[PDB]
Formats: sequence, C-alpha cells, structure tokens
Amino acid sequence: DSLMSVEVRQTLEREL
Amino acid sequence: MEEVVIAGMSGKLPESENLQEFWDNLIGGVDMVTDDDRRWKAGLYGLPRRSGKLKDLSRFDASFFGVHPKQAHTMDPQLRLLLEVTYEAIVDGGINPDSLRGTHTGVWVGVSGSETSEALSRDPETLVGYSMVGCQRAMMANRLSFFFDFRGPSIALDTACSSSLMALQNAYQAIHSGQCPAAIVGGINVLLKPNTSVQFLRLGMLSPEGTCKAFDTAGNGYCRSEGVVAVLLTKKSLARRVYATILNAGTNTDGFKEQGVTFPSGDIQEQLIRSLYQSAGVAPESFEYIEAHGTGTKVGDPQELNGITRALCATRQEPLLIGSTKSNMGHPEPASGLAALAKVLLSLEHGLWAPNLHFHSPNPEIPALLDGRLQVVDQPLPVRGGNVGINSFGFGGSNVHIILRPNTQPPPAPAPHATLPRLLRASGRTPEAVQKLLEQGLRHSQDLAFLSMLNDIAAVPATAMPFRGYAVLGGERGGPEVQQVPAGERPLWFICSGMGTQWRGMGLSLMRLDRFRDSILRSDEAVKPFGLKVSQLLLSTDESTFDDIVHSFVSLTAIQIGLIDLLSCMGLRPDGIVGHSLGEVACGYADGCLSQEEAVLAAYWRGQCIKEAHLPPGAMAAVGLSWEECKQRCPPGVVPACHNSKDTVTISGPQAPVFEFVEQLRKEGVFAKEVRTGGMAFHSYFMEAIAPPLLQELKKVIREPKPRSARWLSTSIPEAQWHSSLARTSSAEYNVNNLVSPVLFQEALWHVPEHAVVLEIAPHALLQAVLKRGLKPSCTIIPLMKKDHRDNLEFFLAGIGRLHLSGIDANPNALFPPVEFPAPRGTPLISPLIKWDHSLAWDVPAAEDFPNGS
Amino acid sequence: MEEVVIAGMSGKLPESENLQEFWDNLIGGVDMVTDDDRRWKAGLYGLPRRSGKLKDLSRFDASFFGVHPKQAHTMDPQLRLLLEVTYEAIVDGGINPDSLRGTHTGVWVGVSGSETSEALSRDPETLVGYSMVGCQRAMMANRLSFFFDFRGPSIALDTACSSSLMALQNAYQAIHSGQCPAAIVGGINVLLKPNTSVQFLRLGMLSPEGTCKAFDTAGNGYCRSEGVVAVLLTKKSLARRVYATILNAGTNTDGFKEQGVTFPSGDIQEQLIRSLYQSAGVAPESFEYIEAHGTGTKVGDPQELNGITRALCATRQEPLLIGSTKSNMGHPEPASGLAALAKVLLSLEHGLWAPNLHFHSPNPEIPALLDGRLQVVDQPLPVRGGNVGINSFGFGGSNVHIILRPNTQPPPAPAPHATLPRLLRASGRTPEAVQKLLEQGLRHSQDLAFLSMLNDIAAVPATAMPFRGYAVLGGERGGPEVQQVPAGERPLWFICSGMGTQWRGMGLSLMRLDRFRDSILRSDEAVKPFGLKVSQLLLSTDESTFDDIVHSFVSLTAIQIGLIDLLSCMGLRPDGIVGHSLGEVACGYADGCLSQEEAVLAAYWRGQCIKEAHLPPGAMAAVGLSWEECKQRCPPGVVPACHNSKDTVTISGPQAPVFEFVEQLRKEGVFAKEVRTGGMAFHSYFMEAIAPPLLQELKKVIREPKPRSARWLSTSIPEAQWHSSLARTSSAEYNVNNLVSPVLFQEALWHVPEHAVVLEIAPHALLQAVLKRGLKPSCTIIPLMKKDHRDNLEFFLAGIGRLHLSGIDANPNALFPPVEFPAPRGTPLISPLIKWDHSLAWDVPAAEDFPNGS
Repeated sequence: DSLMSVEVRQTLEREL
Repeated sequence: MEEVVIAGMSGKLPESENLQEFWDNLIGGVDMVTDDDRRWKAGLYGLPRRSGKLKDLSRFDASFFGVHPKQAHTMDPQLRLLLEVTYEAIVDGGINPDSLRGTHTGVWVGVSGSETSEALSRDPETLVGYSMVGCQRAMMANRLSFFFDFRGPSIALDTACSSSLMALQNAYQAIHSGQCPAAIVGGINVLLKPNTSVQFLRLGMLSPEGTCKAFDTAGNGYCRSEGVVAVLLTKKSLARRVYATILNAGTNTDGFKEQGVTFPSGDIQEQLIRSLYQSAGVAPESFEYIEAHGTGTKVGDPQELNGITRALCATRQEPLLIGSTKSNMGHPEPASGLAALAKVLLSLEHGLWAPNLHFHSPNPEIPALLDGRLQVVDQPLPVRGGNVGINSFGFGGSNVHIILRPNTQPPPAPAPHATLPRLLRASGRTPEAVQKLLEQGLRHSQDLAFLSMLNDIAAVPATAMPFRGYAVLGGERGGPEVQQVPAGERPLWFICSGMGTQWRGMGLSLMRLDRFRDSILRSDEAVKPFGLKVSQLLLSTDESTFDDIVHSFVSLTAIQIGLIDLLSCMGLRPDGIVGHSLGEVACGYADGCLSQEEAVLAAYWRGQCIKEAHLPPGAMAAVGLSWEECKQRCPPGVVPACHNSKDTVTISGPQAPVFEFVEQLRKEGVFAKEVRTGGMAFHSYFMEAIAPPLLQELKKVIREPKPRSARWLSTSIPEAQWHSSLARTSSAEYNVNNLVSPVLFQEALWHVPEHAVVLEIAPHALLQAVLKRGLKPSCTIIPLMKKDHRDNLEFFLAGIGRLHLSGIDANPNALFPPVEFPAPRGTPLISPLIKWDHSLAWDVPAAEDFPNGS
Repeated sequence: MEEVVIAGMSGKLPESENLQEFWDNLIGGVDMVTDDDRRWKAGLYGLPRRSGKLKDLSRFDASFFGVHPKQAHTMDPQLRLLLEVTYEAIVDGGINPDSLRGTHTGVWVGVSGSETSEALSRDPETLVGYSMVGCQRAMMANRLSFFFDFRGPSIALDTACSSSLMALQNAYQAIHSGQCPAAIVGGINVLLKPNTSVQFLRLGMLSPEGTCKAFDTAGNGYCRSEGVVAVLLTKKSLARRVYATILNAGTNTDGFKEQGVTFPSGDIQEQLIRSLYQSAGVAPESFEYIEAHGTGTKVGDPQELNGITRALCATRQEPLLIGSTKSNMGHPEPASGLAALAKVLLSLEHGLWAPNLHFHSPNPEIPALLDGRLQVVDQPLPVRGGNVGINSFGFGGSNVHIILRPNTQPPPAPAPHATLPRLLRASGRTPEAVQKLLEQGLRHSQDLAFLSMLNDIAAVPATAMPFRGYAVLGGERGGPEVQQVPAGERPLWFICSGMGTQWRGMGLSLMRLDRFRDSILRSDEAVKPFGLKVSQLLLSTDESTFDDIVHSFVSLTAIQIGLIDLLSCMGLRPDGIVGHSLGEVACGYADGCLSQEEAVLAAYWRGQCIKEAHLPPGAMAAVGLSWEECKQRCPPGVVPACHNSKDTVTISGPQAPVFEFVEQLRKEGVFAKEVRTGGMAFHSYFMEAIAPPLLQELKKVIREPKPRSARWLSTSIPEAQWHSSLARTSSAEYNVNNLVSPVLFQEALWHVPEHAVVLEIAPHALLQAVLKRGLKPSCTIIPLMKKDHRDNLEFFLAGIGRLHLSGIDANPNALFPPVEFPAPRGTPLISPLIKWDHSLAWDVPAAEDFPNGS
C-alpha cells in the first residue's frame, strides 16, 4: 500500500 | 452586483501579540517558531521540538464582554481571543461597533479542533453545564453574533487547511449578492494536546526539523503553529478604510485521484485559477505577486508551482513573484488563509514585500524556478503595482483562490484648513489605553484621516469604558488630560451672559472655522440693509467702535448665535437654557423660538432706541450686599439692578448716588467695582419711557410669536408669574419688559439639578466666578472664550475636550470639512492601539488533562 | 434563476433501517425511542434511560467503496453509513451516479460531534495515521467528494441543532445562482459517549422521562436520538423524479437577548418566516402544514408557536396544521432538519399526514391552540393541498426556514403501447439484491416510470456489482434469471443467416414496436414503385406468397434490416460481422457500407433476375460428410455448396444426382436432409450465365461503392484473396460473385475470439445448432426470433435480457416511447430496494474507551 511501501521494500530486501 | 472591500484587520500570531509585532517579525526575518516547553515537553512521543505558539493564552477582559467569572474559566481560550480580536478588527476599520447592532451582518469562522471541549468533559461527576456553551464548535460564531448583536448567518465550518479562506469566500458571496451589508471572517488554531501531533507525525506530514522549507530542495514537511485572525468585510459605501478590493473568489475540489485522498492535484488547482481570472475579467499579465500555499512538502510544492506556472506564466514576459508566510511562521492548519492575507495586506501597506526564510536552492522538479519565470522573494523588494493571488489548499482536496486589487489612494493635496488645530478624544478600559491612543495621535498630528477615524471610534458609554481623555493637536500648549468619568447621564445647561464682555477682536481666532464664518455672514446680510455690517466690527476693530453700544449689541448677539450654531452642528441639544439680559435675547435662538434675523434686528433695535433718546448718565456700581439689604440702604429713586449672587448685587442710578456709595465702600468689606457700559442705567426706572418707542419698532419684526419652552427659565419674570400670558411666548412685550425689569439671576440658578454640566456662551467668561459660588458644588462650569487670548480656537477646542471628559458625547469631526471616503494607504494601524484590562488569569487546559494511554 | 427540486432521498433512522421502515414506524405510532443498553448502561450518571438509537452500527461494504480493511476498522461509523445512504439517495433519484463523475456538484454535511476521533487517539503509543483520515470532521464531506468524483464545494458545517437544514439552505443557493448543477446534503448524529449526555443533563435540556412532549402541558425537555440522512438536490432539467420544489430558503440569527444565549426568541423567527414568504411571493393563505421545531421544552414551544401564529395566522380563516417528528422519533441534534424533511416528503408521497405522539392537552401559554387557529395532527388525516413550511432552530440562536411546494403530477392516461411486455434488468452485489429488485419490479409491472428509472440505474460495470439479472414483465411466462457475470470485456459478433428460414407471419408480433414498423415502411416505400409492398407480405400472408422467391428475398432483407435498426437504437455497435449469402447482403447495412434502399433493391433484383431466366430444377441435399470427402464422391457437374461445419456440407445439383445420394444416405450414418427452396441450385455452376444480366441491373443501384471494413469477414471470398481489389469494396461485382461461389462458413468462424457473444439476426434461428459445434465452447449464442412463436416480442426481449447477463450494456428503454420527465407522485421508492454485502463486522467504539474520571 502507499504507506506500506516501506514494509514492502523491507520484505524485498529480506528476500534479496 | 456590489463591490466588496477589506475594511478591518486584527490578529494574534506567534511572537506577534499585535498585527504590527507580526509585520516586524515577518520583515525582521526572525524564526517565529521556537523550541520551548510552553504547551508540552520538548520531544515527548518522538515529536519535533519546534513549533510556533502564541505569547499568552490566559488573558481575557471578561467584564467588557459580559461573561460571568465562573463561565470564563470554563471557556475555550480561542473563543476569548477571538472575541477580543473581533472587536479590534471593527475598531481598525474606523467603524464604531454600535452602528452594526441591528444589521444583517454575518459571521463565518474556520475552526478544525475543539480540545478544550474534551478536556473539560473528562470527569462526568464534576461536570458543569457551561462547558457546553463555551466550548461547542458552533458557539465560536454564535457567541460573536450574540455579543455584537448580528442578525445575519452565523456559521462555523471545517474544510481542513483551507477553512479560513473558505469562510472568506462565503462572506464574499453574501456581500456580492446583496444578502449582507457586512461580514466578519475568523480563523483560530491552538495546540493543546500532543496526540494530534502524534497523528500528524504518523501520517508523514510533519517535518522532523520543524521547518517549512518552502520551494526548497530539502523540504520534508511542515511545522504546526497557532493563530487567531479576524478581518472585517463590507460593501464599498460603508467603508471608512480600504486595504484592498476583492475582485473574485471561488472554490472547487479535486475529486477522485488514483494516488490517494491525501495527494495534491495541480491540474484542478490550475483550472480553478484560470476560471477565476477569466470570470473576473483580469489579464494574467496584470499580476505581480502570488502567495502560494507553500507548505514545504516533497510532492505538494512541485504540483502547486507547476499548476501556477501553467495557469499564469504562459505568455507573461515578466517574472512573477512568489512567497509563503509559512516559512516565516509555520503552518496553522485552519487559519492559514487569513494569516497569509494579513502578511500580504501588511506588505501592501508598508510598500515592501516581506521575504521568505529557509530558501537556499530551488527544487529541481520545478523548472519555472530555474529559468526565471517564477521568482522567490528572499530579500525585501518594493511593491511596484498589479494584483495579488492568495490560494490555500486543504489536504482533503478543497481548493480556494482569491484575487484582490490593492488600493493606491495618494495622500491628499494640502489645504489651508489643514494648518488649524484639531481635537482628539479617546476612551479605554484603563488609563494606559487612553494614554496610548493620545500619544499615538500626537505622533501623527498631520494625518487627517487617522484622526477622523480615531474620533469616530471614541463614542463609547462610560459604563463600558470608564476612562476618557483628550488632547489638542497642532496647538502650541498641548498636553493630554486623562480622568475617570462617573457613570450615568448628566444634564447639559446653556448660560449666555449679557453686556460688558466685549473686547478688541471678538471671535477673530475662530473666524477660520467655516460654519462660524457662515453664521457671521448670515447676520451680516441681515443687518446689511440697516446701514451696518459686523465684518468691519470684527476685522477693522479699534477703540472708536465698541464704545458705541449699537455695535456692542450686534457684536454680542452675532457671536453668541455663531457659538450656538457651532454647538448645534456639534450634535448637542441643551436640556436647560437660562440667560442674562441680551443673553436672554440670544436664548430665543437657543430655544428655537427665534431665528437669526429677528434676534439680530431685536438687538440692533434695542441699541438704536437706547441711542435715539437720551437720559441722565447712569451707573452700575457693584456692592458686597445681599438683595434684601440693598433695598433698605439705597436712596429713593435708586433701584437694585442685578441679582447675580447672595453677596453681589449691582446698583443703578446717577453719578451722585454712585458717588454716595464710594464712602460706604471704604466702610467694612464692600466692593467698589463701578464698571459702566457707556454710562447708561439699564434695568432701572429711567427707561420706563424708552419702551413705547421701542415696542412700536419691535412689532414689525417678531410679529406672530412662538411660545417659549419649559427648558427656558426666564430671568426677567418672577417665579409666581411664570404661568402668565406675558411669559408663555417670546413676543415683543417680552423683550421690552427685559429692559425695564431687574434681572433675577439667582432664583433661576437654584432650579439647576445636582450633576449638571454648565456651558457658558460668551465672548469672555466673566460670569464664571459668579456661577461657581451660585451653583451647587457638583456642577462643572466650562468657558468657551477668553478675553485677549492669542488663539481662542484652541480655547474653544479645549472646552469641547473637557466636555467629553464630563460624559457628554460630542464629535469634533463636524466642525471641520469632511475627509474623502477612502483613506489613503499608509494610514497608521488602529488595532495595535487597543489595550484591555488584563489583570486576571483564566484557566487553560494542560497536557495532563488528556489521555496518555494509562 | 434556476428552479431547485428535491430528487432523491435515503436515510437510516431509529428502528428504521430503510426510509419505508421509517415511514411505517411514523404512521404506526410506535415509540421509536427505547430503553436498552445498546450504547451504555440503563441509567448511569443519572442519565435518562430512554433514547432513540439506530438498529446496527458495524456494517459496511468496504470493497465497493474501495477502502482497505485495516482503514475501515479505524473509520468513523457515521461516515461509513453516510457513504452507503449517499449512494442510495442518488439511486433513488433515478440517476446513475456515473453521470455525475466530472461535474461541479457540491457536498454540504451538517455534523456536530466527533467522538470516534477522540476514542481512537487516546493512546499515543499505539496510534495509526489512518484515524486522522477517517475521523476528521472535514473528511465527512471530503471522502464523499473523493469517492463520487465531485468537483464542487465540499464543506462540513456545524450550526448546533439547525446544522442539517443550514446545509440544505447553502446547497439551495448554489443551485439557484447557477454555480452548481446538483448537490448532496447530509446530516449525521451518533450517540457514543455518555459525557455529552451528562453535559446536556446539567444544562437542563434533557427530559427526565426521555420524551419530546411536543406542544404539551407536560413538556420538560427533549430526548437524544441518532440518524443518518442524505438528500439529492438538482436543477429542474436534470430531475427524473421530483418530490417537491424549494420555493425559498433563508436564515438569520437572534442576536443579543437579555434572557441569555440559550433562550429562544420568537420575534426574530417570525421576522424570518415573514421575510421568506414575501420574497418568495406566496400568500400565507396558501399554506396547509408547517413542521415546527417542536422540541418539547417549557419556554421554547410557546415562543415558536406564538411566532408562527403572528407570522401566519393573522388573516387566514382556516386552521393551520402543525406537527413535529421529534415526538415520534426523539431529537437528533445536527440532523433534525433532514429527518423532518424526510417525514414530510413521505407524508406527501403516501397522501396521509403522519400523526404526533404524546399530545394530550394543549399548552395554556399558546392561545392559538385553544381557539382552533392551530391544529395538531394527532390522527392520520389526508393531504388536501398547499405549501409546507419546515423550520429548525439551533440553541446558539441560528434560525433556518424552508418553503417547499409539493408536486401533484397525476398518473398518465392509458396508451396502446402500455399493454406491450417490457424488459427489466437489475444489478447488485449479491444474488439477494438482484432478487429484491426483480420481485419489486414484478409487483409493480404496470408502472412505466418506475421501470424506466430501474432500467436507468442498472448500468454498472461487472467489477463493481458482479451479479446481474433480468425479468420479462407483462408476458405470460415470466421468471427471473440471476447469474454471476464474469469480469472483463467480451466482443459482440453479428451473424445473419441466409434463405430457408421464412415462415407464415414473419415478425408480426414485433410489428407493434414503432421503430421496427418505421423500418418496414421505409423498405416498403423503397420497393413501392417496383410494383411491390412488403406490408401485405407481412399481414396478408398465406401459402401462395412465400413459395415465391422474390417475396422471400425482400421479406428476409427487410426483417434483418429492421432487427439491425432495433439493435442500433439499443446502443450496440458490433465488433465483428459475418453473414451467409443474403445474410452477407444484409451485412452491408450492418457494416454501414450500404443503406436501406440499395440493400432492398439488391435483394429484389437478385430475386427478379433469378425468376426472370429459367435453369434445370436444382437440389440442396445435405450430407454427413466433410468438405474434402465431398469433392471426391460427387459426380462431375455436381459441386459442394455450403461449408457449414466439419460434418455438414450441402450439395447442389439436379434431381438425378439428388436421387443418387438417396441410396448412399441408407449406407452408414449419412443425413438425408433434402430441404429445397423453390427447386433452384444456388451456389452452383448453373448460374454462371445468371450474373451478366444481373450485373447490368445492379450497376444502377450500388454505383459509387464504399469500402468494406475490417470487422466484416467475407464468406464468398477465400482467405488468400481478402486483400484483392474485388473484396475491398462492396460493389456490384461483389454481390454477383456471392451467387456464383460456394459459401465458406467455416474458415470465417475460426477467426471469432475466445469469449465472444454471438447474436443471430434471423427470422428463425435455424443456424443455432451449426454455430454451437462450429465455434469455440467459451462463446454464447443468442437467438432473436423463433419460428411459430405466439409472442415473438417476448422472445426478442429475453434475448436482450440474457445479453445483459453476458456483460454487454444495453438499455431497453430506447425500444419504447419515452416517459414524461417528472414522474407522477406515488411512484414507489427505490432506496429501500438496495442491498449491500454486509457479511463482515467492523470496529465501533465502546463506552469504556472514554474517560470516566478514573
């Protein structure tokens, strides 16, 4: 979501 | 179909108690945002340490606005501040608030929060009912309408950040349609509980540094601020003062956006700007400044500035100046529009655009800032000319835009009446308020419009403001006089003296007044055919003129008639009239039972009949004896003449009875004042034959007489004959009886009430000492002219000034030519000059009265 | 300068989920106020036990309005309810909300409290940012403008008890000035925390019994209530439905009162009422009902009713009816105006005035109640005629008054087209919503305006409402059909068959439609000069007419042209066209490259040239063999004719080759279908000589031809010749090649996409079985006519109905004559027929989330 894009990139780096 | 103007302004902004302090901080470049624990701690809950807050929050003049002290403690502080600044705005307009007491003027207030309401209702066991009346959001407008007695619409509206300008837009539409004659627009914001700031922090809208870096690369949010602003709007014909004219005003909403509800859309804002100027009929080239919203956010500033450069900077060929007051002040959310409007109007009044703070490098996403089509005001630069646009956008999506045209009225051309001294009256709750108004009037003594509005706002009852004052400006003496006025009504009494008060140069100093000169020339054209003109008796006076008694008679009656005319245009209506011989002749014009021509011809015919026939030279020795002792100590054929007081009685007779009481004047304490007027025995038995020739001439002037009123107290008629047929009308037989009867100036004086204000209408107040011992000690005696005074106009104006200090309302603007209706710009502000009784402290909610998660 | 009407209505009131439930409870005389612990305890803090509260508060269709489920929990419940009733109001107006998506319509909401905002911000450690977006008071209007995409003003205003009617007054002024085309007025009140009720109790405004004894001797206060109401306002030209016309609307304020801020003043209210009707130009005799404020207080009721009887009952000579809905419902503070307006409009729609409750004896301080000049409605009495006044007064002193004139449109005169069957389509979030709409349409099958607005509101995309349905009303079969529509776009394809599908009575049943009859008469006047008229081929048909092939040709092409015209006025534009011989002739009119007259004359000239020359009788036996096996098993001189499918191929030749395959039809599984049309071998080598006489006649009709489009797929031209010069335009050589070439109806069918919707344009769908096995199984085939059907108009309307169930929008209102613009009164309500997906429960604040003094 808009404000949930920070958590989104967090999960992305956790997968990376 | 009506033009709408901004007439008044007042405000309370951070580190800005008055509107002038605001302007100074704005142009001073001071960071009005501070890092102090004035409302909560420094950085609790991770909040930013910096915020803009008001100087004081607990001061309120509760007795003036008629609120009970127990109700004042449980009131919203922002409503108390709004009541005070709402009074200050009306007074800044030059309008007395009592002239709007029954009218259809409306109130529109932009609020967004009520934290005092939820702090005062936390304990349901110790509640009071008054917290509903003083803290409900509708009461922020309804209490204003209740106190000021306004009959128009009374609305409180919330439209997020654009709430204050939306109220201005609705007030504009009410005046424009002809629904309302005037309006009041308000905006209020106060930071009390930190939970709202935590909400704004979690939304991502607050800068961590607490700074509005407007149009800057480093902008990351805004800083929360406080503020209480009010303006007065009116139609053009009611305006004494004009700051600007509202050309157009409108609003729209963003609608649906794919990005979210919060995100700004510059396309709808551009449409609003273009539709406004089109409908207004103004070209986009005519703009020179636009106050942007300018909150300093990362995505809002490029959207707003690109919308501005698409709507405005297409074919312009000139840089457009842009600024934002939130960089100086911070961002009050529902009061941001009126604060920006206050900055714009102060900049227009002082001729200089106030600079922005915290602007170092342009935002790279705004290409109009990099090629010069938009120019940020970062230095003080002068105002050149053109229109100013003000927009404020709420975060819900509400967009509002104003176009206003500044007034460019030049100062007036010099005139010969501008060198004459003027009067300035003042009123206030405290002596310091009156002192402030009088010293600011002294500082600007040559500004005629400023003094006219200051005289207009001073007509307040003594129960509301108990301290009044006055100062004569443009004279050589000067000196403010401040005293406390007793409450209640005091009757006004007119006393005009008789003969023996003439001198060389009667009323010349106040021949410069236009209405006095008009009255003198009216009396002149009246006596013109009778081989006489009193203008050379005024200007060309020497000692060969006033020793004649005809010239003395007309030059007394004309001066008294001119003084009565000046007092009548002043607004003053007497409650009791009592005269003394020729004074009682002028009492006919004072009462309205006579006119100009009959009074002047009656005085001249009295002089002409007296100078026609000849009788043995008479005397007016004055003795220190009472009325009863004088009848038993005079020789037969010698009659007492004037009953001035219990100790002063004037005797009348020939030279040898006059020489008789010279020896008795040596005996004991007896006055030997033997002042005569031409050696003629007025009020005596020697003129029993003077009346039948005189009566014949009079019947041809005061034919068909009018009845005397109950206010006129006769002095030639005894008390028991007051109901007779001779003393009901002011006929020709009434005037000839005045010459042949003694003047009873004592029994008339005991009918004067306790607290009367006595005005002496004479070219020289020689009866002032008689009236002091003859009247009750609770009376005030005011002279109007003084013999051999260098500037008798200053003496007259001081008498009007101390008439204001007694309690009688009297506006000295009517004496002089009126000022043109729009005041020129650069006229000094009035709303910083109003001071209140702030000796008490009232309750303000603390941060501990709000839930902290315990 | 524009007339303003009330177009839509919806609401949620105590014990009144829908507007009809409200009306029933109002006329039922039920006490909608209850004594239940639905929000707090029974009598805690000494509060009254009785209050009016909504039935449910935790239901919201979050997916429709596009809010995230985590954002929906932290939303104000009153905003969720306002979103739903705001949709229901627009739908009640008969207006699709998608027609207002870019317009300048405004939103005005009257709120007074935000308790959810302070309940959701009590813990500053577990806060979320979404509570600012869902609970701020400006968002109650801004979220409505965001979802519905409204560009007008979006204002939330608080004016105490008169807040809802003040919003209506401002929306009136926006439409009247021409600023806005439409508007939405809302009013919301929800009782969540008991501290506000304790404040009202300590002020002395709440009745201890919890009853509004309006106009009664025993009145001692009011009862607090809840409510969510919305209405839709519009200009007169946009209105499909009119409840009433707003004649005038205005407001004022009491100003200063000696008694206090709270006390009511009837003199200012009387002035407001008199100024309104004067400015409106209506006489006071023309009123028949006034909805008073009627709160039941001790000092408010005599002031209001004496003001009413001074402004209105001076010279009247008739009793004036008076009522108050607060006696039935209780008093919602900022939503009292729209609730009273809802009661008034429901009473006008049903013809009966709803009675008051709790009225036993008149107040002795109101003398107009004791002599009959004012009459309280305590029994249901019928509506006679005249105007209705609605006033609501806030306790701060704001006064608002409305004058509205009810519409008295009678039901229309009967017409012969009212006996024809109609179509009704519906959409909804659930199958139950579609069932509700279809059964309510079945209940009111004779109401034409009701069905027209129901058909208008049904054009919603399948992503928003995934369940659609239809029902044919006025027929004899009936039966609702409800199914779930797959999301996405589906292409629409037109297939029109060839010859062999005629029968006795072609299209008679749908000759009653006006546009079909107009197309038939246009084709008639086209063939009129050519010694022919197809009207007797329609009406006067027997078995001596259609055995001719000329009459069959024109009676096929005219019926197909009329069907295409009906589909074109329906709003439908085809994506792909593919025909079959004479069907491919009608494909020219389907594509737009032909017109009416050229198509009809081309068909008649084909028939005329065929009937002119004579060739050996031919055959059209059909065999169960593929296209390749038929070429190797025919005798020479015998050609395959029609490639319908992979298993059905029509052979062409004389009688003796036709007799040849009779014996092979016995062998294995071979079809022996030998259906012929006049014994002529179309699509064969016997008409190579038919074309040169025919071509000559054609060049005189389809001179200067137009090019064919890419949507038209040719069936007489092979695939590799599609780019040639013969197959780009629809010339005369294109039509004569159709007769002399075999029809390739298989390779055209493999170009049809996966999810196409196939429409068959034929007087009898004999190609339906061919298209089922010839196309992909993800395609829908819809016939339009059926041979020997008693009512073929019902069969056509069922095809349009299942075209709605596929996903293609098609409004059947265009088929019939339009309904007159104002709907007659007594038309059934639409807003109670809307049902949502309410399977989930959302968070509502409890009484424990508020400070109790602990």
